[PDB]
Amino acid sequence: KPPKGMFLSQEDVEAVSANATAATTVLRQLDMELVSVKRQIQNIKQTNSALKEKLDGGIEPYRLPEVIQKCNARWTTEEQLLAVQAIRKYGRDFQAISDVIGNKSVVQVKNFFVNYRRRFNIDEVLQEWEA
Amino acid sequence: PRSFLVRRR
Amino acid sequence: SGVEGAAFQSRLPHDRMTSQEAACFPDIISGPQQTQKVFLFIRNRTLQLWLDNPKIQLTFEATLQQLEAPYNSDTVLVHRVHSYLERHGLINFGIYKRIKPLPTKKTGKVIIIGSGVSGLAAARQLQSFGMDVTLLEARDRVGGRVATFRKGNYVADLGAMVVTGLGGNPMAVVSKQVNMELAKIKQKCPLYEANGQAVPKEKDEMVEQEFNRLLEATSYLSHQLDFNVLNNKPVSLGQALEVVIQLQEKHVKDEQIEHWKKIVKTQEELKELLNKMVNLKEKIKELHQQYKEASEVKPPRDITAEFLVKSKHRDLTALCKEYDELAETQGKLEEKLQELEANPPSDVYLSSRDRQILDWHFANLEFANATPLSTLSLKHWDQDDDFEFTGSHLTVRNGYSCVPVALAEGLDIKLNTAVRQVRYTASGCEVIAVNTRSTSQTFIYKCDAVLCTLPLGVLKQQPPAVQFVPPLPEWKTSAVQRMGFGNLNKVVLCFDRVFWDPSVNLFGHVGSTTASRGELFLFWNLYKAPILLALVAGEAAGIMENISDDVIVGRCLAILKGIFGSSAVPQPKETVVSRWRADPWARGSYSYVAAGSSGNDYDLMAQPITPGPSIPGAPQPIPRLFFAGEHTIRNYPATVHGALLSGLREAGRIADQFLGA
Ligand SMILES: Cc1cc2nc3c(=O)[nH]c(=O)nc-3n(C[C@H](O)[C@H](O)[C@H](O)COP(=O)(O)OP(=O)(O)OC[C@H]3O[C@@H](n4cnc5c(N)ncnc54)[C@H](O)[C@@H]3O)c2cc1C
Repeated sequence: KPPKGMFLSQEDVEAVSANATAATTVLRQLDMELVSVKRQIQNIKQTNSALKEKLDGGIEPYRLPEVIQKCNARWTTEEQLLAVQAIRKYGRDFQAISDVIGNKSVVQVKNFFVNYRRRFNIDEVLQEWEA
Repeated sequence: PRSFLVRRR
Repeated sequence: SGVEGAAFQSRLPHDRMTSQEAACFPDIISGPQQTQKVFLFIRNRTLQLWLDNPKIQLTFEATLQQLEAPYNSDTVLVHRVHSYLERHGLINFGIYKRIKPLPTKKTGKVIIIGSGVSGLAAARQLQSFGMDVTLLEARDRVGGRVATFRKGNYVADLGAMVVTGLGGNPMAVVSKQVNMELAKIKQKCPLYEANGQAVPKEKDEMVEQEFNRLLEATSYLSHQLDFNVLNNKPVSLGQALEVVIQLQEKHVKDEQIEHWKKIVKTQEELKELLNKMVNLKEKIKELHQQYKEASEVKPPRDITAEFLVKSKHRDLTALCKEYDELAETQGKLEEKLQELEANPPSDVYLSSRDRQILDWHFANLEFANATPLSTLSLKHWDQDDDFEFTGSHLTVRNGYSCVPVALAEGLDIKLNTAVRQVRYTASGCEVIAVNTRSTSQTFIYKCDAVLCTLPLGVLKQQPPAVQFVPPLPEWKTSAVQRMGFGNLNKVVLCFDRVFWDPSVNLFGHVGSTTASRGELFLFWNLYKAPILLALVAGEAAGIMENISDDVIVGRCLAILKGIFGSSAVPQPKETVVSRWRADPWARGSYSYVAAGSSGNDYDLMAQPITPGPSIPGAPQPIPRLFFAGEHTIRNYPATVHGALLSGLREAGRIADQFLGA
């Protein structure tokens, strides 16, 4: 039952009493430890200040305008060819392939993978992507 | 002893 | 209740028989519960009667009259109870108009060394029992460590000053018997730092709360963690306080470290994120140029050239999504990092001013125990706490000397008579004293018993001021060596006008350093006349005794001038400075529980000495040498009530021996 806010452990008491100068020793070990952490803060916050300087402007110049094309159910020969190339570059990732074409849902792409597998040798295309 | 302490609380 | 309150005022439990009672009434306490309640009521009632009017002797007859059945049924029981109470000084103690005058025929002869309160209390009881009593006193006055300064209307106690509550205090009885002007002390005590500026209220409360927390901590350190020995030596209260303070200073540092240690962790997360964001900005920059070059190729174009524009477009929006998610994560880490810089933990445990104000609270504790905290036993310094009286602390306006002088009336007191040697044998004792004025005028007093009320300081004196023949046994001398005898001095400042606040009874002064924390740390105003009383406590007491009264009065005026201003503080009319450690009839102020001592040593001091037989193979002699005084009473040490009670105790022990129980 120690007093609230007073800190007194068997371990801490023994460590202060162990020697005649162990008390003064323990307090400087922490004082030195504190200086070594404060200098490491000043180092990393100056390193972090340099990285912030390099990001000045963000990615606003390299930002591309948003395009929202109305998803269509019919596949043009153009769209079919974009897909086969997207399959070759991105493999089995269906979301990337949908983004490339621009007007085909992930389900339609998933359907396409089965429908045209025979005619567009999709199995061969996947093997080439894996290599 | 303790009893003689001033401002006892 | 009235009967229950009488037991409380007599420091007895109202509903239970004590150890003392068990010894004198073994038949009753070993017997049925009903007889015990009858006994307890008779005792409680007899006490009530005495307490309701302690100015006149309460006889056995008077007691029996005012009792009622079935309690007044048994007359021998009522007589045994009244007799016990009278013998042990619980009734008919102090100054009472005697009903039946004392018999001219006296039984037994007792010499009492010292005319202090312990001596005077015992002497009255013994004379009251019809023994021949003579007190030997080295001083030209009675009262001993109760000393009152007097010049005109100026009146100030250099010794005992305070009645530490009337609730259970036998001085309550003495105050109804003697005209003492008991005036309550007002607890309000403002501090004033080295400069003369009152400690700000908010801060004063903070340091006081920390002092009490620090004490509470030393108790925890003692009783719970069993931190009571260190390198064979017993642990001082001062050592424990040092250890507790150091652990509080450690925690403050430990706390800072953990706070700065979680800032670097946040900065090292930010560093690892910013690096990821810089590398991603480069990949975005490169991939934008690639998209531009692909889009530069104007339509119409084959599907591979179209795919290159589309694939790079989707690849660039993907990387621009990541960077925006990383820019989100960056923003919340920068907020967390600003919150840690906003709420730093405590800088220091206590400032230089805080440590000075805390040193005043330690000075107060060094005053109370009349010794440096480095001497006090951690475990046992407060061993008498359970027996402390209830009610407001009081002062004597008349001066405390009014009490012993009252007790001294009708007693054979030889003043200017310094005991040099105490001889005790199977046949009796002889005490060898001298005249203090002409030290060659030698006196021999023959007695059946000697009562020693010599202060612990005098008993400690090496080489001895008083020789015991034969020498006191090792168990007595070891107790004397072990036990602490402290020091505490008073500076009396008499003025023509009050420049202080009359509503405030006492005000502190904070010392510059730790070393000087006791030096004039507190001022008392408790009298009608314009008198201020400055206390010299702790390590300061011993050192300030080797300094002239002028210099001491100087340092007092300086400190007072700083608080009330140079114009308001005149030169004092009369100045007095106590030097109790140098006083050869005291050799200090009062007992303290020294490191390596305990309450058990106070009991050893009270134990009487039995001499060996004169002729070998002769029966075990009776005890001849008895001891009283504040150092002999374990439950009320270092007090006037303690002295008083120790006297009453020894009177009963001596009467029981030489007149029979
Ligand atoms: C500064 C100070 C403040 C105090 N304040 C308080 C207080 O506020 N409240 C409180 O309750 N108590 C207080 N006390 C304690 C109180 O004064 C004592 O506890 C009490 O007076 C002790 O009485 P005593 O009979 O045991 O010893 P003493 O009063 O010392 O009596 C012993 C007697 O022996 C005499 N003597 C010594 N050597 C010889 C010798 N060789 N031959 C013959 N006679 C000798 C002495 O002169 C003295 O008269 C204070 C003490 C001091 C010093």
